Amino acid sequence: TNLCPFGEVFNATRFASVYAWNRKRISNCVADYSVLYNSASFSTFKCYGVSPTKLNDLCFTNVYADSFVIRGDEVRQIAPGQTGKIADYNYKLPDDFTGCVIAWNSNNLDSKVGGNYNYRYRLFRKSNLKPFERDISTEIYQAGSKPCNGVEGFNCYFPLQSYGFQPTNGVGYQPYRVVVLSFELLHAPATVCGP
Amino acid sequence: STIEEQAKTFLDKFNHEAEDLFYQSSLASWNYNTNITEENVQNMNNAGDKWSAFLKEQSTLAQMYPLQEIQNLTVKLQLQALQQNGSSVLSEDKSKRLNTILNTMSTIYSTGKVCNPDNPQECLLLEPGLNEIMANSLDYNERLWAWESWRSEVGKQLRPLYEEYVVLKNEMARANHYEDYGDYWRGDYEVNGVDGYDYSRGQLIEDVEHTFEEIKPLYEHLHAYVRAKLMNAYPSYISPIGCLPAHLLGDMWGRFWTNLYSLTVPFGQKPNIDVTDAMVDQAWDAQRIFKEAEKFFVSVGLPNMTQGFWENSMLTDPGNVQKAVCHPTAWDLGKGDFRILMCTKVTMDDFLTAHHEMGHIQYDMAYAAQPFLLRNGANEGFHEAVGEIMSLSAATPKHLKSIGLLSPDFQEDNETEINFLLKQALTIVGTLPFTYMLEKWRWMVFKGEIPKDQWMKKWWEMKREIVGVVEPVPHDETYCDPASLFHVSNDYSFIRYYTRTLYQFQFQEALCQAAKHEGPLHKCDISNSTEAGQKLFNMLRLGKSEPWTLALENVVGAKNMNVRPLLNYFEPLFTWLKDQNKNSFVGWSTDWSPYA
Ligand SMILES: *[C@@H]1O[C@H](CO)[C@@H](O[C@@H]2O[C@H](CO)[C@@H](O)[C@H](O)[C@H]2NC(C)=O)[C@H](O)[C@H]1NC(C)=O
Ligand SMILES: *[C@@H]1O[C@H](CO[C@H]2O[C@@H](C)[C@@H](O)[C@@H](O)[C@@H]2O)[C@@H](O)[C@H](O)[C@H]1NC(C)=O
Ligand SMILES: *[C@@H]1O[C@H](CO)[C@@H](O)[C@H](O)[C@H]1NC(C)=O
Ligand SMILES: *[C@@H]1O[C@H](CO)[C@@H](O)[C@H](O)[C@H]1NC(C)=O
Ligand SMILES: *[C@@H]1O[C@H](CO)[C@@H](O)[C@H](O)[C@H]1NC(C)=O
Ligand SMILES: *[C@@H]1O[C@H](CO)[C@@H](O)[C@H](O)[C@H]1NC(C)=O
Ligand SMILES: [Zn+2]
Repeated sequence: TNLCPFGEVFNATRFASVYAWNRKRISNCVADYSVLYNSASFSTFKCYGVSPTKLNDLCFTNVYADSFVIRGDEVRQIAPGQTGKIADYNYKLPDDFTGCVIAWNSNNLDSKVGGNYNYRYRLFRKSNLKPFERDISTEIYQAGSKPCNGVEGFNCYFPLQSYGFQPTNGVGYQPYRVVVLSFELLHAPATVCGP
Repeated sequence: STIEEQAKTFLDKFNHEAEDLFYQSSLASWNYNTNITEENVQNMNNAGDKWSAFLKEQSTLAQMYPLQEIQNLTVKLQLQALQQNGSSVLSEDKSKRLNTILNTMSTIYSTGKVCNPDNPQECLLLEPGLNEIMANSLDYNERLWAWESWRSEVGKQLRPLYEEYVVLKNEMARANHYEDYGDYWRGDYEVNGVDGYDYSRGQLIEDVEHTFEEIKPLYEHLHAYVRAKLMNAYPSYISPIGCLPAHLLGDMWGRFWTNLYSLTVPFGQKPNIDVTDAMVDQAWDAQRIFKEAEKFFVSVGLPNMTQGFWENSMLTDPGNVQKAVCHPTAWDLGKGDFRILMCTKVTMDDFLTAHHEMGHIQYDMAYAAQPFLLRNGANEGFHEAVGEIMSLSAATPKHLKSIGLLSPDFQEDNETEINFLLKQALTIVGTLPFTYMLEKWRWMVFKGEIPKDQWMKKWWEMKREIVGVVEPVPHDETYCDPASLFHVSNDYSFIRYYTRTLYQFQFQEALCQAAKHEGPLHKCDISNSTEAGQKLFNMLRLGKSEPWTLALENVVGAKNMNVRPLLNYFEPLFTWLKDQNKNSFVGWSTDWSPYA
């Protein structure tokens, strides 16, 4: 009867910037997956492989909960085999992803008149992200061929740019909070069942 | 590691930083326009100054990527749009003088006042007094006063300034590797590097002229019909074979002949279609107006307004303490924010305007997915052409009947059909010669083809020959009457009004063909016609990403400007005019002048 602490992920006061996406490992508890999908609070709830349709029946070794904030137009990049700035430079799901993607509008919270510039993203990177990789580097990107010496200038750009979230922006430019649930199945006790 | 790839990356950083900085300016400048305060006058300026200084900072960096080495055409467009030296190509001392002259001229026009003879106390500005006299009064001697005094006390101040304005503007354009300042202005229509869709800067003059030649028969008849009807109204003053006296044309500058309708109405007893009384009878408010406009666009397959539109637009005057600039304007703030500022009343003229302004919104939404430097109409005339074709459809009797504002017992007879087309001809056709001639005078002045000691002599030679308009009083070279108009002394290219006019009927005809309209183009409604909507939309999304010729071709199937649609639009008035002037002289004689 030890419930799984989904409240700490979904109702957290502040979320992470997508480049430094936050991972919470869930273990040894009971998760009622039918409460979330049947709460009608989320604008996006697509599951890949597993079925959100009461497949809480199944047991899993470890459930991971990744949480970050992006803009509404970018939620489509949180999906297998999708390209873009987020999916190539911030948060890459694998091609055989078995889990769910959840997201909801956060304009009420993460939008401030004048602009909330606390959420960021990676705009430049030498190569794409391996699945579930996390890069929090602040090394100056060298676009040309002359070393930047750690300061931006011509063809030398600071690789992180700030989401400017305002309440009057369009839906696609509005902030959205995203929670990705990874279901891991190893040769192990399988402590997360949640009938 | 190519120079192109670097610029792609360079441009990539620019776009994301630019959108936010533009928003801060747009939102603040939206506050002053909605809520005039000395506080926001200063807030508007602070955001615009940071955005003006960011673009000057980015323009400099962009030139480090030389266009010659860029091959991706969509990279080169954005790069080139940001590599505009502008007035900066000039010495600071000169670029500081040109800005002084420009501001001096803008101050003289907008503050220029004319006072009564024999009563220095009594004075009249262009607005509201002088414009009233020219546009509504009916006294030759009175009108001559307002027409002449405006050009004598405001034009003469502008004459030495306009001469120095021509020197510096030509220096800035030659340094920017253009022939003269006119060639610079013609650059908005230039297209390079696209096989089969290029366009030369000079080709505009050609295609402007080659299409004006086809208007002359329709204008010549409209002119001889207006001259015939003016001759009944001032008999001792007008020649039946001469040009029309300038002051008698309904504007101080004789641009639009619209206000002459009262005198030229074909069938005076039959009234015009005014659904204003019907709107008040059904208790329509401003929100019902814009709601019906939304429903119109949706009926052709276009999206409804964003929620941010309904929440953030100002569609009714707050009034009272909160003053606001009430000129109907469509805002594209970016980041998805689309707004219309409009102090809407419940009239027919503001019902159409609500469609017209929302037309801009649709164009702004359609190309918003394009890059930031490519979110604009194909050329300077495309955006205003899209807006116009909306109030073409929205005002037809067929459309007004379908929304319950025009009684089902009203039926178009051939007489009300002519009255309307004349009003349209007085405004649409009337301005085209004035517009082509005014820009041709300037194109030549900048070109050097007209010397300083013949500016006014060559101005009124072309008014007589091209426009059929003769000055009531002889004018020296102390005058600078082309500068008595806002657009010339405020440094605005004027050919757009010509090009945009030919554009909107090409548009209208192509779309109404998709609607399979049967009959004259005069009474077409593109409502309930998704095929028309898709064809228009195929061009809307392009923005500036594709050359304006390929943009036009997406709607109409031709790569260039043609006046035939405009003529087709007016053909029933053209043949009615050709049956009203049988025993009247169609043409003008250059020499006749009312000033002996
Ligand atoms: C010029 O560069 C742009 C860079 O955006 C190219 O457009 C992109 O093409 C890729 C191809 O996979 C698409 O995935 C992107 O969605 C495109 N982005 C945009 C903004 O359209 C464009 O095709 C290039 N054109 C040429 C001829 O080089
Ligand atoms: C997030 O909070 C939602 C609000 O319901 C109550 O939850 C309490 C814990 C407290 O926050 C009260 O103030 C709220 O009124 C709740 O319905 C959701 O279920 C919560 N999220 C999850 C994942 O359970
Ligand atoms: C208008 O501006 C004044 C001064 O900044 C401000 O106090 C007022 O709240 C504004 N009005 C609106 C639109 O709320
Ligand atoms: C003027 O523009 C050209 C072409 O973009 C450029 O080569 C030149 O450096 C510019 N000059 C200045 C000083 O802006
Ligand atoms: C606009 O259309 C969408 C569906 O396409 C709908 O959700 C929205 O409520 C509509 N708005 C209005 C005012 O009809
Ligand atoms: C479009 O079709 C609808 C539904 O058939 C009809 O009610 C409406 O009146 C039509 N629009 C016009 C312009 O009449
Ligand atoms: Zn407009």
